[PDB]
Amino acid sequence: RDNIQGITKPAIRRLARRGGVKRISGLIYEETRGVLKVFLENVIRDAVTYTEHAKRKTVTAMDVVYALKRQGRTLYGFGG
Amino acid sequence: LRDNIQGITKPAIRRLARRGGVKRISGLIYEETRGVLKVFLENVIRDAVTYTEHAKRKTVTAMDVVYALKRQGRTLYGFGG
Amino acid sequence: RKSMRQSTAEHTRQTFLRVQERQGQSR
Amino acid sequence: GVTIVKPIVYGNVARYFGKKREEDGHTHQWTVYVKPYRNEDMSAYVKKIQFKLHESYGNPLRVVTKPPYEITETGWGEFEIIIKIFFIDPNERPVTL
Amino acid sequence: YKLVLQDHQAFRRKNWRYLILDEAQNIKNFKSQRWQSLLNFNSQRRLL
Amino acid sequence: MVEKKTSVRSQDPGQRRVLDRAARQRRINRQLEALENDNFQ
Amino acid sequence: RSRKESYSVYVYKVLKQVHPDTGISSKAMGIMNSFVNDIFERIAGEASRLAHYNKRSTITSREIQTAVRLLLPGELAKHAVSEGTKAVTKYTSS
Amino acid sequence: KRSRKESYSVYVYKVLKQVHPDTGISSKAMGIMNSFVNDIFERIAGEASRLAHYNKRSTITSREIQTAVRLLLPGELAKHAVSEGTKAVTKYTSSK
Amino acid sequence: PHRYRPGTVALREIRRYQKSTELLIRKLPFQRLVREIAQDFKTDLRFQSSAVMALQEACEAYLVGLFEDTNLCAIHAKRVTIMPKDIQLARRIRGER
Amino acid sequence: YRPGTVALREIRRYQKSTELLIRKLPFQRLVREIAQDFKTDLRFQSSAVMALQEACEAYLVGLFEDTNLCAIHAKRVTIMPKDIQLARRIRGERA
Amino acid sequence: AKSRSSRAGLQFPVGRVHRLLRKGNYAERVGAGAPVYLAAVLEYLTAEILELAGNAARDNKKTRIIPRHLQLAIRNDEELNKLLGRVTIAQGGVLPNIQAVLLPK
Amino acid sequence: RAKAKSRSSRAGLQFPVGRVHRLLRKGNYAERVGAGAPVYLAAVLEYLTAEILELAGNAARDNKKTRIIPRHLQLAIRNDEELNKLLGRVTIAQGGVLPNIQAVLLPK
DNA sequence: CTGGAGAATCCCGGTGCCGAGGCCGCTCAATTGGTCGTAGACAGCTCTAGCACCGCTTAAACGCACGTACGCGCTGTCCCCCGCGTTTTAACCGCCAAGGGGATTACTCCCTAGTCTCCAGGCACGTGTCACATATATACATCCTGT
Repeated sequence: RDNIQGITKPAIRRLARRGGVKRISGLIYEETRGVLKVFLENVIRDAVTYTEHAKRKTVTAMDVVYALKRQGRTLYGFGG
Repeated sequence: LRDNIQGITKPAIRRLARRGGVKRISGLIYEETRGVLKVFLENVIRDAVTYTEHAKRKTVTAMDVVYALKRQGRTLYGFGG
Repeated sequence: RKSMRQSTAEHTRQTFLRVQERQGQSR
Repeated sequence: GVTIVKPIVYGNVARYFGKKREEDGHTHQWTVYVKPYRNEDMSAYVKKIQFKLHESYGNPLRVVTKPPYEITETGWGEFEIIIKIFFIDPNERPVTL
Repeated sequence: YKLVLQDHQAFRRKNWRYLILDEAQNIKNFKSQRWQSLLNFNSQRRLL
Repeated sequence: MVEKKTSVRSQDPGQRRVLDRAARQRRINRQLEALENDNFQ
Repeated sequence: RSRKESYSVYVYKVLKQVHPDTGISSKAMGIMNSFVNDIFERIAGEASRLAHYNKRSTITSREIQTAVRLLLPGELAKHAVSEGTKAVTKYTSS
Repeated sequence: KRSRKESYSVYVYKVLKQVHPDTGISSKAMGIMNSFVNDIFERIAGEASRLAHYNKRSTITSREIQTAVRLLLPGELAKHAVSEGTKAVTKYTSSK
Repeated sequence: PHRYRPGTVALREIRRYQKSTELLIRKLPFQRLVREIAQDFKTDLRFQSSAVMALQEACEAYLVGLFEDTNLCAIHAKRVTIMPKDIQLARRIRGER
Repeated sequence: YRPGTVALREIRRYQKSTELLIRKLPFQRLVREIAQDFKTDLRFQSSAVMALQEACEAYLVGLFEDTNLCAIHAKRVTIMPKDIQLARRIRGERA
Repeated sequence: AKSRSSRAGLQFPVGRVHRLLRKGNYAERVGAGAPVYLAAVLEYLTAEILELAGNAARDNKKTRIIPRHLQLAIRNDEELNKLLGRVTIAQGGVLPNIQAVLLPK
Repeated sequence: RAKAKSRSSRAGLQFPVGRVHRLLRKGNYAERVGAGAPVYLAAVLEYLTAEILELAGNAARDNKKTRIIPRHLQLAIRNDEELNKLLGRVTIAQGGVLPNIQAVLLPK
């Protein structure tokens, strides 16, 4: 499938603008896609382990919140 | 007691920096290291004493320091008993 | 309660003053 | 109508080396200090104490931040030291000795 | 029609005397979401 | 009675981490010197 | 009814004291609901471990106070401890 | 009038002596070996605890223990731990 | 014609997006990427429409926070411009390495 | 000795030993003076002070390993105070 | 007749905060005033945060605390930023700040 | 009665299942522990102990020492890719560090 | 520094949509009232450490002196990101009408687990010591750095 290119250069530039970045190197978009795909795969992998254990077929938002709290990255606003 | 942050000498800092890969050290970095170390020590010591005052004890045992380090994300092995 | 930290109480006072100044301009 | 009196003692000790040092020519060690007369913790109301020395030293304006406030140094001649005690409250005028 | 649906905040706030829809065929469904967009137009008269 | 080796579970090779290349040489060398070695075994 | 309980009735009761005329959006109210579940579990877990440290089998108010001391930055801890101790003092007299 | 304190030294030397017959272990290294065991025990039990509570359950189980080992140990570390435990539970319920 | 100097529209983008709290990754492409990543963990796993929202919020926050630490490494080398060297140092210090 | 030859030797030597690098007696008074501000007349188990030292030397060695990477960032060999500050800020200690 | 919470001069639920304590396998004995203390602390943190966020939003010409201003109130406070250091408030964006080096002139 | 068999033995473990389950029974980690949790937990605990003792002893032998010191633990848990991860935020007392000298700080 | 254009911001006032709060009505759950073991607290008392001192020894910290090596600075060179206009892909409807996959929920029931006994090996703390390797010693090997 290979749809890691949905996170496009304009999107990475918007995320950099929000983060204060005011100039971005050319090879910063092929870096950020590898950095984001490792972070996603880690939080999804833990959300699918909290979903298999509950004998459920749909990854609910609670699974994502629990798996995100496992990494330390704590997000407020989705029932946890 | 008084003026004990000076008990961390210039060689004492230089050796620690050598173990960390640092080759050449600057002049002001010794004072920066003293400040950073002082802050870290004060936090750990405060949290350890939190386990002693609550325990009505007068001596800070090793388990108190181990737990204070754990709360700081600094799990230490060797003092667990 | 109205027993907040002094810096927070001062921030509330400063916010009332900021609102009053903003309205003093806008009005 | 509130008057608070805090007793303190300020001075200096000196030890003679027995001979003039060849490195810098100094003949005495000395420690200049402020300490309380009573057994009380000055740090509860003193922010810092500044000691201004004679202009012969690389830096004449020294600072101390915990009681018993003192500085240890070496020298060969006598001179007047200005001790400026600052209080925690910035609205209070520091004392000069 | 198709660039009135994503530009409707601008048109609703106007006193239209006549609102005219050509080939009104395009407005078959009540649950259309452009039926709602055109319905919430202040218009004294309507012509299909 | 029991199979009586799960208690010692010596190798348990889920983490085997093969030894190779220069290590082979070491072994070879060792064997050579052992064949060249002397009374004490 | 029951199903799903939450803090919403206390995040809005306490908000009507600090700012009588300020409201709160459903999303922001949800965020406050979530935030309280964070601190509750943090303080209670550190208090359970504290009970485990002095080998008590009970979480008393002393354990909770020491858990509050371990998490709040100074002024925050110094005012939270006062809040808790005043509440416990006033609840023991009634 | 004794004050005896427990530790894992007796079983870390069984396992070490078995997985390194010629190698000893210093007292200071066994302290680290003890603290490591207690730390991982805490981690796996806590994650199983949370696992059970998330599914509205009053009991921490070996199924929750396996899922906590899947969450805790990295990929290989996990695989080996899960396999070892899984095979230890079928050797125990077969009345060997 | 008229065009802004390099750095004028940049600070305007900075100001616009560092004031308006909304998502910046296109919704549908990120939802497709989530399914791609989840395909290699458990085949045929449905994602609740709000689970991907939580994933996207927690990913945009992570990337914004990683760009704020990268922009510091850029300025550490006297570089107003950020590049893979600054992200790498920032993530090195964060303990993400 | 060519500046940097006796210093690299020490890097290779202090990265191979495991003994503490701060003197004991001077560091134990610092741990008691810091305790001063929380409780008059606090006692310390000897092993407790040793554990404090084992915490701090590891923390400082990690901070001097993360500070060196920042020095190498600006094409420097010397670690500068802003390097400790950048490492620590990226650490979240004084953000 | 009188909720246990009311008998502290509070707005928060001393009663349910007791149940959450002695149901979550924290210990084996929740004292009389363990929930009375924890509820007080929770209500205190709520008061602080709610006030800050509320008139941060009213600083924005708003009469409804929005999560953007929840984030602003939390991120501007030096104590609440230490407490909620590793917490990402959703739909809260970031704080406005431009590094001097980037800024022109 | 019958000769009593332990729980470490029936399963085939070295770490005390009785003691492990015991810390759990009066550890409030849960409310009603089952009959497999301590077995799994002890099995994996001791598995990691073995996993590390391995690398520690091997590095020790690299140093021509027969006794594992904490150094043989720092060196190991930092030498293995996944033990380091698992014990990334763990300092080993009297272990030291690994001699990672930056390439740019070398003689040229 | 002023000019003068040309774009961006930036509050004022306006206009509807829809979330935020308003109330109502029962379900869950916190209160009330009371008996029943007991958590831990507090009053001794054993007995380790902790602390505090003092001497002798010497590593080590430290100050100084002297080049060398490395650090902010300048400038020039060249390219690679910014700004912005055009071509292309993504992505919404309307058009098309509902099955079904799966969380949500209970009611039985049998199996697992607490509770609570009485035994019996096995884990701790001694004791009895044996011995890795720390410290010491020397030549061999790099491993420099000044010529």
